[PDB]
This record gives sequence, C-alpha cells and structure tokens, in this order.
Amino acid sequence: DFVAKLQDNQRFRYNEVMQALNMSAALTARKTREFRSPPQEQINMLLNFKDDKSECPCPEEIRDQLLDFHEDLMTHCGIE
Amino acid sequence: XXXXXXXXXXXPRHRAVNLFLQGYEKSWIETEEHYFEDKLIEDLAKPGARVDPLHQ
Repeated sequence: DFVAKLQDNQRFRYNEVMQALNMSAALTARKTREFRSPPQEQINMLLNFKDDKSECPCPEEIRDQLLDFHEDLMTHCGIE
Repeated sequence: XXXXXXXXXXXPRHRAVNLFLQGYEKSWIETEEHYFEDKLIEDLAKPGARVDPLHQ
C-alpha cells in the first residue's frame, strides 16, 4: 500500500511539474532524477527522513504513515 | 587596438515494492536503534541460585 500511494504521487508531481514548465536553468537539474538516477538510487534518495530534513519531495504525507508503521514494527519487536 | 582585440577574439508494479523493501532494509532498520549490551551482561552475571552463566 505504501508503494501504491507513493508511486502515483510521484507520477502526479512529475505531471504537474511538466504542466508548469517555466523554462529556467535548474529545472533540468531537478529533472535528471527521472531519466538518470536509476530506481536504485532513486528510491534510496526519495526515502530519507531520520534527521530534521532532507531533499524529500512534496509527499510529506506518507512520511507520517511510514513512521507510524516503523514505530509499530519496533514495539512488535523487542525494542522498547 | 580594441578593434584588433575584438577581431582576434572573433577569430513496474512489483519491482517498485521490491526496491522499496530493499531500501527500507538498507537505510531504515540497522540505524543504531537499540541498547542492550549493558543490561544483558548485568542480568547474565547474576548467580540467582557454582558457575555463573557468563562464566559458562
């Protein structure tokens, strides 16, 4: 379910940012993520929130649910 | 001179979840999230009742 709600949101943000092109210099740097950066490092860099902040995309909404699932997993395990 | 200089200058579905699992295992689980290396020995060295369990 997390992948179901993350992949569609990433595709939606890509469609929105393609609709709002606004030709500039840094948009190609922000769009190399889709063509380059194979799914390995793509998922590696889109899944990072343990510190205060990272370069996480607009889905801050799924971060809360993933943190909830992790907390549930750790109380299920032996970690207090 | 400036003119000369100017002249010289002119002259799909399951792959995603599998990769998510791999990334979650790689950068979310082993990130220093447990402390037991003192309590374990503390309760292991107790001879509650011979040779202690840690001595064994």
